[PDB]
Amino acid sequence: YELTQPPSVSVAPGQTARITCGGNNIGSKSVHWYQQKPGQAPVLVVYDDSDRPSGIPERFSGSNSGNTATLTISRVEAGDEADYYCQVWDSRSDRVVFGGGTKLTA
Amino acid sequence: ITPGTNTSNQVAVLYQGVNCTEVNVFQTR
Amino acid sequence: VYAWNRKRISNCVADYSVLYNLAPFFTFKCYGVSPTKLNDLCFTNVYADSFVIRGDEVRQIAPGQTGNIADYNYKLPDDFTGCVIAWNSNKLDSKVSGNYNYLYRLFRKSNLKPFERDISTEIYQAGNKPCNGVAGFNCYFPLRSYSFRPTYGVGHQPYRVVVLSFELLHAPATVCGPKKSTNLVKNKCVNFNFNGLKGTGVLTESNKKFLPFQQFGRDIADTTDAVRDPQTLEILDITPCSFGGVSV
Amino acid sequence: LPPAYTNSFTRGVYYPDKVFRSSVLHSTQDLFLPFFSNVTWFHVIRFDNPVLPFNDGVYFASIEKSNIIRGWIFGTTLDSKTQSLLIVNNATNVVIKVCEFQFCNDPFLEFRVYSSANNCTFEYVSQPFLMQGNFKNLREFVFKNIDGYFKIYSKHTPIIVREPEDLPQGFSALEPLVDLPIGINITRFQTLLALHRSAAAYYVGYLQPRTFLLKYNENGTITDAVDCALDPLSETKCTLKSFTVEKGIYQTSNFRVQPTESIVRFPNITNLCPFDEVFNATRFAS
Amino acid sequence: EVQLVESGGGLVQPGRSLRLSCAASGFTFDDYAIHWVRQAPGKGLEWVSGITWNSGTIGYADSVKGRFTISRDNAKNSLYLQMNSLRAEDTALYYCAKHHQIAVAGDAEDYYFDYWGQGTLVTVS
Ligand SMILES: *[C@@H]1O[C@H](CO)[C@@H](O)[C@H](O)[C@H]1NC(C)=O
Ligand SMILES: *[C@@H]1O[C@H](CO)[C@@H](O)[C@H](O)[C@H]1NC(C)=O
Ligand SMILES: *[C@@H]1O[C@H](CO)[C@@H](O)[C@H](O)[C@H]1NC(C)=O
Repeated sequence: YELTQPPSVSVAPGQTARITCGGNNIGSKSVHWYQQKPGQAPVLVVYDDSDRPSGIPERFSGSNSGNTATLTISRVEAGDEADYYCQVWDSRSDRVVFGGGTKLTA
Repeated sequence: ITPGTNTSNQVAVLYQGVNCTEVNVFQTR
Repeated sequence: VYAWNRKRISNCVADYSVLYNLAPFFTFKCYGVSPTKLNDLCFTNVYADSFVIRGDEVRQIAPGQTGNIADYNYKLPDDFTGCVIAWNSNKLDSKVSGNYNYLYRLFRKSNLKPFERDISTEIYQAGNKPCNGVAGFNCYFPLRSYSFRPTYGVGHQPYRVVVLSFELLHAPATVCGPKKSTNLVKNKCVNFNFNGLKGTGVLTESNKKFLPFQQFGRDIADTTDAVRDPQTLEILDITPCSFGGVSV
Repeated sequence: LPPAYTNSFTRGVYYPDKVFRSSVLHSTQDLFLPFFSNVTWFHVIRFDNPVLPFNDGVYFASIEKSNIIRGWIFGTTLDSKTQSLLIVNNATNVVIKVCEFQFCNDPFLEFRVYSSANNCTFEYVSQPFLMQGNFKNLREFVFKNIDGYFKIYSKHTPIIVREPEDLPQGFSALEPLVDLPIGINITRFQTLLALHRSAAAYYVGYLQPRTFLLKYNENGTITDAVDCALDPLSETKCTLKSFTVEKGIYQTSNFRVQPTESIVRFPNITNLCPFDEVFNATRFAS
Repeated sequence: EVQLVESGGGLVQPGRSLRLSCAASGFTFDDYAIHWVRQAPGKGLEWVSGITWNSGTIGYADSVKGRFTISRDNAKNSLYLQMNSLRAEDTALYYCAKHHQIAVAGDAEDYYFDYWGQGTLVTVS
């Protein structure tokens, strides 16, 4: 598979951003998300667009509509500037296809 | 030797074949 | 086949009846035991070893039978007590996504020890040569694998094979027999086997108050005359059959 | 800490077997607690956690209002050499495991007790726990080391009087609760005090091979018992299957003065037998 | 809680072999999947391989087949990875990630990472 991600998305810390990951026929398979800070270790955020891990606030959310998985972050601050990655399974190839993450800068 | 568990719990121990030296003390036949 | 998992089972109620519910064309050859008398002996720990051996090499998987796959991947001495199942699954295993998903080793410098795994990272050595961790002459990776394409015959399909080892050591009453039920009958002198007690008597279901833990109901004559119903909690009263003495 | 000792007048009478008896007088031969025996009085105030040896059984107890007394640890090495049988327990949860550890140096409690992991051979983590003005909660705990079972008979009772800490005078049986069939050579014993600094007093007895006379009730419970190795009246009430002996002289036993040494007198010849000549012979015979 | 200690890594010549190890500590090494996924410096991540709760290979990428070999050890509770024929495009931070779900028998093939580690700088030049 091959996921297409925006190279860089900048937004002022007053509204929400738009981090989208889309493919060819990704409409039912699960979509997960991860957030890696520069220098530190990655962490899990809202995955499957229907649940969040323990510790992640309500600010993070996910929504899949046809062929686009959007990761909506609420009230973006200076401490949320990190690299967001989106992961899909793609059981047709038995692999884990990643993609070029977006460097969200407030 | 026991008067019974209806009057008291005091009991006397009677040894057989001892001269009170191989075990109020009393030596009988 | 060389990197096999070893699952350790604990106290439970194992029912050896679902083993023959999968897809057809599966073997059930046992060694020292039998499927009809499987739920008769008591075992402490059962270990399952899964491996992807296939082809005309399942017949030589037996104590005292050397072949080309059971010579440096899995060795079993002359004490194996279990049944081997080799059902075939050619629907979710053989795929065109990857041909090197499964591995396969080759001959080694010495024979492997039975019931021991051979996780190794070094490269094979011809005996006298500088390997230097490169892929050259007489120094090659002994992990020669094979492809998996859904076009070969029956003798090349992936066979999911797993063996079961039955041990017997100093252990308490572990898994022995799945269960049993016979739909007891009350108020009739018949044989009963209520929780081990193999006696003969009549059930009358006396109204005596057993404690939450008390099972048996013996009396001042050292004779079991009351038992607790295993399935549906109820206090019975096993009274002996009718007997007496005749006079002419 | 100079640990004192209190009395154990009539305590530690558990159910030996699992049989409903009604108005009977049975005489079982098991490992019970002797009547009127010495039981250690380890006090936790400022706190104690010894390495008391689990010989063949202990009678654990606790007299307090809180629940700071929860957890036990068993084993012989306790340094990840041999297996273990910890009885870690808390509110509506039981963390009984078999895995071996090294804890840190000493248990205290959060899983701050042990900082290691190994292969655990049991999954008896089952939820059901084993746990007013001055209604203090006394919780007895009998631990044994039978061939294949741990025999963890225990119970709970309320006490009323706020007298100085001491075992009450009243008969109480111990119904079985958990019987995990794990077999491990256990020699040491340790109680797991809940630290929670943000006190109590656990008693630790020892069982001995004795012989008791358990009286069962019409309901099927042990209302009272009398030992057979405490006083001559007890042996008299044991030889005659009754709890009220009559007036008269009764034969109970026979004194037999036991030894006090083992003398071995063998000859004082010291040489080597010519077994090499016969067994390791060069030429045999016909 | 979870302590995935990663060992193995250094300066090696192109074409040699090495063995990386990932040891777990804190949870039970019988019901969780663990994967190796590299991460190039400032050029995203790249999944290498992974193993489920039992001894099972899930697959590889389109450029690492036949060269890498992943294995699991439930007796020592460690995931090992042997590399062969290293080239110039294999310089990345190999991370050892865990799995969140318990991987029940009857489900769908969907594995995702839950815990991350530190990684080992395995440079090849
Ligand atoms: C006990 O010893 C005394 C010693 O003076 C002796 O006179 C007496 O006869 C002895 N009685 C018995 C029962 O042997
Ligand atoms: C066994 O199953 C029956 C039917 O569901 C039920 O009535 C009974 O209470 C069960 N007993 C046990 C041992 O749980
Ligand atoms: C035994 O239980 C019965 C029924 O509850 C009760 O009537 C009787 O008094 C009890 N006997 C005791 C507590 O000794």
